[PDB]
Amino acid sequence: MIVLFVDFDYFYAQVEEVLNPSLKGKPVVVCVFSGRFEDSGAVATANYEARKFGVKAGIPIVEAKKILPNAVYLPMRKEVYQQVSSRIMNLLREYSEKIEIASIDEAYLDISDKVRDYREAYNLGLEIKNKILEKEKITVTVGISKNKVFAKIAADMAKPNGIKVIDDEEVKRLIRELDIADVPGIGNITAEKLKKLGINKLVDTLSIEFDKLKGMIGEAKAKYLISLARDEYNEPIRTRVRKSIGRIVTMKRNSRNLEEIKPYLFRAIEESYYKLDKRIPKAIHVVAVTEDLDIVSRGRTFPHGISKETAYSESVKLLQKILEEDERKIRRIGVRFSKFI
DNA sequence: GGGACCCTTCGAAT
DNA sequence: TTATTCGAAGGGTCCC
Ligand SMILES: Cc1cn([C@@H]2C[C@H](O)[C@@H](COP(=O)(O)O)O2)c(=O)[nH]c1=O
Ligand SMILES: [Ca+2]
Ligand SMILES: [Ca+2]
Repeated sequence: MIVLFVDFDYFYAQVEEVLNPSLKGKPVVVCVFSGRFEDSGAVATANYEARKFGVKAGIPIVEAKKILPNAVYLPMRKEVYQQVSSRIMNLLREYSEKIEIASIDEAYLDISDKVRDYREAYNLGLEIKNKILEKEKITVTVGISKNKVFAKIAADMAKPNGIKVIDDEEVKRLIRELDIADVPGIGNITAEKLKKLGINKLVDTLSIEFDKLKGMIGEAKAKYLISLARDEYNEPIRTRVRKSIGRIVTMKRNSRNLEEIKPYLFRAIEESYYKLDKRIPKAIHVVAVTEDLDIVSRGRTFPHGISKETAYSESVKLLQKILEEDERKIRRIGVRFSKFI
């Protein structure tokens, strides 16, 4: 298998630059403003000129502004970035039948039947990069390797505006030398759990007792990391099918009053049904984020599709269950629909 | 013993 | 200290 992975560079911020070219060279911060106080909310992403100084995805807006008070702060315009993404994803379809769109700005292409070797793959990556640049003026990073995991690792290493092949012998080097925290799917909690077993590199997973590894991080993650360490990972590139669609909203103030929470929940349902389009869900979950930021959910699978009317009434039940079963005030209320017909 | 869901939480990715 | 989606962990049921 040959996998070519594309990751659009600092995506939301770059789309803003493309639509306002006077922003190029300046720090640009894309923000999710939450409307509870002046500048409440979080940074969705920032360009490399903002990241240079510590302003990055996930930090509070208030903190970003203490670091770079004079950077450009822009509200998130998801709909705009989605349309650009869709167009660039359509460009990528010209280069392979087998394309897995992992997210708004990530796509895996199985190019096994389009290129013979890693050189031809590299040239195809450049072609791809040149094509997106010419059509949309967007720079992307290409990672090329023997599976989806190392193709992604390749892009993580080359970004921004990069292109990198990790050949079969470099895969083997990285199994020993790559810090295991840089493996896709290993975040802070798993990385720390792996350190407390002395596992720093993929290769280290092959000497620990499986049950011990499985005990700490779970069966699937253990099996995942081990298959990688054995150089035996080769998950197929597959068309992703949306399996759920939902909407969650921050309320202006935290609360546990049904009547006060209702309109927010109902707006969330309305937005979700719009996004669902012609899809008909058999499952519904009401999701509450509590005042201390924990997530609590209650749901129900119906034997048949859920009409909006049924969603409205069923969601009130599930919300009451949350209020009943959890003493905490709710900060965020939401709904997710799944198990589509 | 294990299929076939189902429910809620956790952890990770964008 | 945002929003969105995914997959799996464990808890469970009921069922051959
Ligand atoms: C926190 C956060 C990150 N991202 C992504 C994931 C990475 O942190 C970062 C990668 O995208 P970027 O580097 O193209 O901006 O932004 C979002 O799209 N939304 C979010 O809310
Ligand atoms: Ca990106
Ligand atoms: Ca990591």
